[PDB]
Amino acid sequence: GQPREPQVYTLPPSRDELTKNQVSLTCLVKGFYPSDIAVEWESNGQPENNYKTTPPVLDSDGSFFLYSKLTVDKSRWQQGNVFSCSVMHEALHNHYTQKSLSLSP
Amino acid sequence: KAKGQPREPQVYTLPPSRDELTKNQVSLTCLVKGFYPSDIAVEWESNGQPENNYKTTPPVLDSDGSFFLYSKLTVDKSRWQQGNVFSCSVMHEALHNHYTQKSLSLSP
Repeated sequence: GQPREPQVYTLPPSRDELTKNQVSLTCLVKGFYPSDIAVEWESNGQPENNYKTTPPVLDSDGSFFLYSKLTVDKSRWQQGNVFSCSVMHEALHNHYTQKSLSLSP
Repeated sequence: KAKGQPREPQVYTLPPSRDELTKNQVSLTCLVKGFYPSDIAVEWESNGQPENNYKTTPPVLDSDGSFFLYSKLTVDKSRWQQGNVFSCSVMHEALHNHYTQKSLSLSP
């Protein structure tokens, strides 16, 4: 079992969820091995409060994946705040990698 | 905010991240959240027939006492780019007919 680096992808809220007062921001972390991993969410250099992460799940190729869900007030999403998903894993070159997510360009 | 009562799942489909379009296969995501109790089944289908390459996470207890999970369907990028419609089906006791289905496809 060779170590494999996680691939990190951020997903904005579904348009159907945009009708609610709170929305979900998703971080997909896939293709990693071994399963030991840490995931955090932040915004404006401060960690977020309301997020949960699934346990790692074995994928069809023998690597693992997981999802982390951050819940925020829709107003914070629409005001263009940038949210970031940070991942720590032994296979990453610097043991750390981050991806951002925002409504703004 | 009383916990412990049956709650209907909310089912949301999410397309691949733009960054994943650099790969030969992409991930189609189904977020199922706000449900209670935790017993639930999820399946993906297209062209009516079931899909092969998908995996679902176990349910996770959320901050409000309900559960959520994600299901990931992996498809060749070309199938996604051609506009094929994929559907996430969910079975749970709190849903009308104990079932709901939500589609996902590339907007033209």
